[PDB]
Amino acid sequence: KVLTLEGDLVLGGLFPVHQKPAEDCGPVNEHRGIQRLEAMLFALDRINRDPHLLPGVRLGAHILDSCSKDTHALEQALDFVRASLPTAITGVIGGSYSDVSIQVANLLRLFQIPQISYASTSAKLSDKSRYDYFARTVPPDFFQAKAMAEILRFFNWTYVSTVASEGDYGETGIEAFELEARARNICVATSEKVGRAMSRAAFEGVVRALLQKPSARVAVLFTRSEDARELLAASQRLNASFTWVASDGWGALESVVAGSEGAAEGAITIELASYPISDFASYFQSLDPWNNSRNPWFREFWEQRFRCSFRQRDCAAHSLRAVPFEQESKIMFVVNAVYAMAHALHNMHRALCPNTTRLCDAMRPVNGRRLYKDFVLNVKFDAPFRPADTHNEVRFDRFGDGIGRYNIFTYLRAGGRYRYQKVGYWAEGLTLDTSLIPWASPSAGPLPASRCSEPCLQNEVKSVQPGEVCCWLCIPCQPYEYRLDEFTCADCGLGYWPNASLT
Ligand SMILES: N[C@]1(C(=O)O)[C@@H]2[C@@H](C(=O)O)[C@@H]2[C@H](O)[C@H]1CSc1ccc(F)c(F)c1
Ligand SMILES: *[C@@H]1O[C@H](CO)[C@@H](O)[C@H](O)[C@H]1NC(C)=O
Repeated sequence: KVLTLEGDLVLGGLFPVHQKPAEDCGPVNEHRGIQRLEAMLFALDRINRDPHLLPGVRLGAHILDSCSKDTHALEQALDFVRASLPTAITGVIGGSYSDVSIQVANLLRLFQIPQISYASTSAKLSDKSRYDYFARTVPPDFFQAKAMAEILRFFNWTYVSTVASEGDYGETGIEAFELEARARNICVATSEKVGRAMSRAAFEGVVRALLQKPSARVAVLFTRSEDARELLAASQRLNASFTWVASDGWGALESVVAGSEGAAEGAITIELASYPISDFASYFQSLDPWNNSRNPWFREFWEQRFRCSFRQRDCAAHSLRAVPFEQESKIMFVVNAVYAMAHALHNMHRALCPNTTRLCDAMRPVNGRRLYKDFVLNVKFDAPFRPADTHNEVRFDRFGDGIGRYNIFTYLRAGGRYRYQKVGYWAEGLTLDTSLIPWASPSAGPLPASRCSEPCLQNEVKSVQPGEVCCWLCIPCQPYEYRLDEFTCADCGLGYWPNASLT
């Protein structure tokens, strides 16, 4: 099964239609697969009826299933390229998973095929020596580490402990954080990692490790949802008071804060900022297995979601209408990637084919290099189906990374039941309404400020510790010594004595 829609230019598409033994393909991914695949189809449908976006050129599709596996994505992604090894794939919209996009980016570069991922967030994909044909509507997770460092440097939380989940996400994220911390003069009290299958009592060890240096109340979490939950419970179980500053791993999930509400309180969490797209909800909820023949996996998905069968007769009776619709996090990015391609091709067409709306000879075939370098990257448009309020834009930096805009959430105790409130955002600079954070807003006691050392006295000079540069002991100058610097005393002589003001 492969999805093929006839068009003048054809877009390839990659979605993890199935989850990952001899089986590359398991259950239907009803949200990251079916919902996002249907969103690309939805976008094409609209582009194809839009008179300002390629009126003459009809966009086709050749959609493939990655099966949430790089190797299965590559076998499939061969379809895209054999069209040059007689209509070709003009550009690929896809890779949900980063490993999936890296695999497909390594193949498409050899055929100058532009590619826009709508979910691959690996910092690795920003390397244009490797991925020169790759852009993404979603920004790398290394941007949320920059924002985290900006939060601590604002609250002046200089001595902080850091926790990272074992993987590409945890390791690369925390590394970018430490780098942004060092340039903002923030010291890592204790670096910590959290492996895959760590036991209930194992995660409790990590809490005692962070408490070994108890002067740092701020814990910077760059963990996966699974770890951020198990660590929060091992913090509550041992009853540990921590000022969490977490990544979108934790995000604004009611799932992460389970039973450990009081322990999670005051936590600052970052979460990639999206909105539900208009019209897709009713597009999707109106899909039925009889009329949606074009999507080969729709009948497969139907039987899954409603737990019915074609032979069992009671299958058509259901509708995606009866079940309340929850629009997948990255739907917005899918549709922006499809429009970023539709626009790039449109602008290229406006430049190469000025005497016709028809696809001219200068674009038969499309030079993918000219398409990626001169049109995909230079795209700048008002995001399609954006909320009526917003003036949300679609553009890419030099490396094709999405323009990184995130939401900041604090954990609150509503008068009782515990919730998350958006306190600020990170556009290209941190912004946050401090009156919306409870441990700041009423000036109810001093800030939770985490520092290893408090400042030295008048008669004291701060002697720094050979290790960490943010730590010092308060050593006093001899009575025959005055305070020259703030880390150095000096002899007054032989007959001379220091001034009552350490001068
Ligand atoms: N951005 C992804 C990528 O593959 O780069 C892509 C997502 C998608 O298509 O929804 C898949 C993965 O979930 C994610 C891994 S990064 C990641 C971010 C937040 C976490 F909490 C976590 F644990 C890992
Ligand atoms: C952080 O430190 C600066 C410089 O001492 C100070 O002006 C600022 O008010 C501090 N911010 C907070 C919120 O503590």
